[PDB]
Amino acid sequence: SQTLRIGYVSSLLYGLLPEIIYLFRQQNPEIHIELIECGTKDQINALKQGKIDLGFGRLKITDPAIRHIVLHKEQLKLAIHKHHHLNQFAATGVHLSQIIDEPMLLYPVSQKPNFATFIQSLFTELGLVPSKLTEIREIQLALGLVAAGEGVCIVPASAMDIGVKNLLYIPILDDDAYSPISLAVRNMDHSNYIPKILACVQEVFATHHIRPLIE
Amino acid sequence: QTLRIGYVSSLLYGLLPEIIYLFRQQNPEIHIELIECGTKDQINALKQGKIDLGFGRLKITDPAIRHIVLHKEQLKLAIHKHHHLNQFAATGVHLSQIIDEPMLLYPVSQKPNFATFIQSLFTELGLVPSKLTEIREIQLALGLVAAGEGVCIVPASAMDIGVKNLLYIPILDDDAYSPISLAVRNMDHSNYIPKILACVQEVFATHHIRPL
Ligand SMILES: O=C(O)/C=C\C=C/C(=O)O
Ligand SMILES: O=C(O)/C=C\C=C/C(=O)O
Repeated sequence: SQTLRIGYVSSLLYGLLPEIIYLFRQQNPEIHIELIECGTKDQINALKQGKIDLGFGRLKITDPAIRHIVLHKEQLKLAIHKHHHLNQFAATGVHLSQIIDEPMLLYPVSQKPNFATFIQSLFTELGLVPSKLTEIREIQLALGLVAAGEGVCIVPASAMDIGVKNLLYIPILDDDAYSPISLAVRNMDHSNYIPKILACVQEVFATHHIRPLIE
Repeated sequence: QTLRIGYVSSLLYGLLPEIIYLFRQQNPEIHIELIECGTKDQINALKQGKIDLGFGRLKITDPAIRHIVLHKEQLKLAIHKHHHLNQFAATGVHLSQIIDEPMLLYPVSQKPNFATFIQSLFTELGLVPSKLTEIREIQLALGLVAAGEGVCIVPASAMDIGVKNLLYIPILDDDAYSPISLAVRNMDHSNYIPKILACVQEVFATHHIRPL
């Protein structure tokens, strides 16, 4: 009997992660499981300290003690209210240099590096300096607020299915406009539950026909 | 004016944002701040003037606070799509029949909260659940359900929270509803109160009627 403790960023609950856990549970019934919400940075510390054994996240934080496997690179979308003047680019899509002056929401509020600093790093890379930014606690608030008419917000593709009403998700046409889904584990951790969970990720992935091999 | 509004996270998946968006269009001169805040914590925030309106799912009585029930919303049992209760997707189930199901409550917050509300529904019917687990908040509860860790009673609007591979079984008991109430300072007669209720109506009536 092993209690495997898994860290996750919230937006992954709307993708394939729950299936992967479900699959893992059915295949490994003796291994009990706990899920904890925490940012990618906090997972490094959680992992290092042994608070969690696996970390599913959105950022590659390089570190001696941490082995980091990129699972899938997911396109980014700009979330808007359905009446916002960027409607017209629903089909074609937008470059980030076209919305530098738009009131924008970043998320989450957390110890850096965040998904917030990930986006700001994308702006820097693309020579862009956003004039109107606001930080919001977590993703569902951000989207709620976009629906409430408080600006636009860059999110990953799988945020589309979240359930907040009256939104549109404009494609982002930039080359670097992708958010990597990754699994962080302890470099020294040689437990069998690591390759097992990786087997599940691949099994689910293959069923959904998104199957380049990981690693 | 700077109007400050308290809300619970699940409401963001329903009509509330439309209500805010509408109010914001009709009253452009009024600035708005939205703050996450449990229904219990709303009582104290109102008293302090920390917030002006509270949007919650419980009717916590208090001399200082007026509860305006906006909508009584049906509760549903969230289950994994292969869970043995999927037989009852059409017919629905009773709370007396799920007392022994591994159950997830939420959130983890100062009580009374939605967790104590759900617990009181069983207590009210003389039922005592054999396996309960408190979970931080709704998204995780449903994620866990899809992960195969149990069942979770949730309001109807939770159906649209797009956690994959779930079914939402009707709950047949008469008491099995969650009231969505507006909490305000008792004697507060600001004109944003009637205005916000007007916006609630307009959004409600648009959806009670439309779309085709
Ligand atoms: O995906 C989300 O919903 C939130 C945060 C993601 C990464 C981070 O904070 O490092
Ligand atoms: O609605 C939710 O998502 C959670 C809690 C609601 C009310 C409360 O805790 O008082």
